[PDB]
Amino acid sequence: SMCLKLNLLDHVFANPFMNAAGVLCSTEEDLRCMTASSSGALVSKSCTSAPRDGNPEPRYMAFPLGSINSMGLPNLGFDFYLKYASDLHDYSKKPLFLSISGLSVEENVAMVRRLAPVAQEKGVLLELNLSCPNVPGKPQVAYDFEAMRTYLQQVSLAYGLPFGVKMPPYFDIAHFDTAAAVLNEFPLVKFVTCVNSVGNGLVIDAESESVVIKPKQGFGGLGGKYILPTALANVNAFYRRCPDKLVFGCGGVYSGEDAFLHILAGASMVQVGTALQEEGPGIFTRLEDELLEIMARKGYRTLEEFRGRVKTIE
Amino acid sequence: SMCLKLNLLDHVFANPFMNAAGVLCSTEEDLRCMTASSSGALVSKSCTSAPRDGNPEPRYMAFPLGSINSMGLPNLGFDFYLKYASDLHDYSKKPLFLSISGLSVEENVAMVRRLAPVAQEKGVLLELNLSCPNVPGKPQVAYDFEAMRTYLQQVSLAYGLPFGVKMPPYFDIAHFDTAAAVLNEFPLVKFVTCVNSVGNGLVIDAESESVVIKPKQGFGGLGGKYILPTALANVNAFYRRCPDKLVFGCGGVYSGEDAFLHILAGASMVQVGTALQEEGPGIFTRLEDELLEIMARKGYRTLEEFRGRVKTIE
Ligand SMILES: Cc1cc2nc3c(=O)[nH]c(=O)nc-3n(C[C@H](O)[C@H](O)[C@H](O)COP(=O)(O)O)c2cc1C
Ligand SMILES: Cc1cc2nc3c(=O)[nH]c(=O)nc-3n(C[C@H](O)[C@H](O)[C@H](O)COP(=O)(O)O)c2cc1C
Ligand SMILES: O=C(O)c1ccc2cc(CCCCc3c(C(=O)O)[nH]c(=O)[nH]c3=O)ccc2c1
Ligand SMILES: O=C(O)c1ccc2cc(CCCCc3c(C(=O)O)[nH]c(=O)[nH]c3=O)ccc2c1
Ligand SMILES: C[As](C)(=O)[O-]
Ligand SMILES: C[As](C)(=O)[O-]
Ligand SMILES: C[As](C)(=O)[O-]
Ligand SMILES: C[As](C)(=O)[O-]
Repeated sequence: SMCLKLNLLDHVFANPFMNAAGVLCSTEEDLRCMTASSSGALVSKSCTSAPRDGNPEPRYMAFPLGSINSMGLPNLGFDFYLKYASDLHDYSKKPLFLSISGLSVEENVAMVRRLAPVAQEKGVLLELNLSCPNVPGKPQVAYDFEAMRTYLQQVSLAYGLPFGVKMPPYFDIAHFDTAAAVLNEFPLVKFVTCVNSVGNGLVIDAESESVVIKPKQGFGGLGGKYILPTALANVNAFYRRCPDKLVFGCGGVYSGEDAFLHILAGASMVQVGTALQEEGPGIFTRLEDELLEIMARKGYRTLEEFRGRVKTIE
Repeated sequence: SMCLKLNLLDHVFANPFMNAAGVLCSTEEDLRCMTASSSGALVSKSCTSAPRDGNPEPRYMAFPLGSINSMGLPNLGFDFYLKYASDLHDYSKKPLFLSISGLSVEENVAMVRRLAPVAQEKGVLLELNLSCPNVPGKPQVAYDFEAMRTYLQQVSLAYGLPFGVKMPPYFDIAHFDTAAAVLNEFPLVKFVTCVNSVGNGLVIDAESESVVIKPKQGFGGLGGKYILPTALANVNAFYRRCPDKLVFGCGGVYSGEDAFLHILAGASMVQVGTALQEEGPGIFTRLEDELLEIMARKGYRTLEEFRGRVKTIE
């Protein structure tokens, strides 16, 4: 109660909230809007070496229970986000994370080598997106554990500084164990963000008998209400398996209560995607007020009092 | 004159609706209740060779958006379900499916060897559950493609008659492609039921700060509203990839509209889990009336006029 400020990764944050990568963070306008908001931090749109237009529209739709997207990695290119980080962002306002999602390991290594001096000079933080396009005959990198171990080996070497990793959801305990073990081989991986969208859902409109996004025959990643228990499970699974890392929660946050659950499950930062897309950046003042109210009601004065303290039965 | 009738797998169904395995189907009382209902078919609780008590309670909980469970395969044992199939079920009322979920390939083989003559004589239909664990610390069988191929080879050889398979959801296009390719190696796999519960979610209660089920530190499979776009994607993905098989839809059905979406995605039968657990078997008359109303509004007279006809954009 009182104030939500916290310290992590050799930075100070006013509160644990931030946007999820890809939401309100693609253009200079969007990054300035996130900076002006009451969020504790912001993350940039995942970038590639070159600018991309992304997929044809419609490519995002939202509904009462959440959203579906197949954006196709539309972004202004790494040079722009790096310039934002190195010249434009006002670090006095809040910390900045830069998300990178190159289409190959080599692309990622090349970007991280460029980011490193800006990281050292300005304190921009790297979130490596371990989600991928479809390559027939090949699953996304975080779903291929030896591939994942390679990327991280090369990035760690190339980058040489503390970073984090944006994960897709897993649905199987053995996968939790294997994925966490991979991540725990890398001491430079200081945070784990759980989760990216639940992959390849399909929303159909009954009146028109049609899928609602154009790309990929309507198939796209799900966010929002649909995915909150999945997200909670991933946050908690990695919190338990990676005691020497931070876990950032992402998925299904619409209220301070939802944020409270993510923090109980183990989240240090709490990222907001769908709900921010649909409500706008005003959501951050609401979420902070709601979280402080729940804390006050419960007698909690700090996040640390309850982070990771979800109770099990017997 | 509109009609919900189907004729598949050598059987006639009054309508496409049935329970999802595990819901209202464990005991003789359950089975007789499902038989008495308006459903077009029923499926028994997934069985093992020996009776099982399942996991400690609480092991199922439901909420406005769906359910979580870790039941632990509680069942009366194979001999009970076989007896029900052989001696007790009134086939004049509707078709019966028997679900099996042995804990090893050998257990499944033993069961289907003994089921075969009753399948031939009485027409009971086998649904093989491929979300069984096999070796603990390995993923569930359907998430291990080699194990899945082995189970299907062995069961095909032992059983020798058309059967179907119950699949977990997949979230990666590469997995849809691999999984369907595996299935398409087995000509006796005549139907594919998509989907089982979305694995290892975690529901947390904010007031008590506690998980809501006891087993597995609160981790369990998700059903209900959470999972409908995941279910639809899997139904459509297998419908497109397995043109010589039927697809049965399961997941997130609460209304005739939800059923209509399943059917547009490619579903033949439509199974009802969570919603049936919550509402009871009266749900089947409501689903039939609701589906018929949508069909009337659109001018459709039979299910075939729209099964699989979901539209894509462009
Ligand atoms: C429109 C849109 C674009 C996104 N783009 C990215 C991205 O560039 N990088 C990434 O890591 N995740 C991206 N995501 C995933 C979100 O960061 C987040 O993991 C997901 O939407 C789940 O959170 P939610 O339930 O709050 O929406 C995107 C999501 C949306 C809805
Ligand atoms: C209480 C409970 C028990 C279940 N037991 C089984 C089972 O024995 N075999 C099986 O194939 N699926 C089982 N399932 C999964 C359901 O058949 C179904 O695939 C899942 O609940 C998703 O459908 P829904 O959204 O309608 O709940 C069970 C589900 C619940 C809720
Ligand atoms: O040609 C296509 O249809 C297509 C479709 C999807 C593609 C996806 C990628 C990787 C997406 C990474 C960024 C991202 C996005 C996104 O930008 O679509 N959405 C999301 O929910 N999570 C993310 O991490 C990269 C290329 C893609 C290409
Ligand atoms: O006692 C054990 O060591 C033990 C052994 C094997 C176990 C196997 C399972 C698999 C559950 C299959 C049935 C099933 C269930 C279930 O009965 O829990 N729930 C669900 O959502 N889908 C299903 O398909 C679940 C729990 C199991 C526990
Ligand atoms: C707020 As926008 C269209 O740049 O994500
Ligand atoms: C157990 As207390 C003082 O947070 O209600
Ligand atoms: C209706 As029951 C407890 O046998 O699933
Ligand atoms: C024409 As067909 C339903 O047998 O693929």
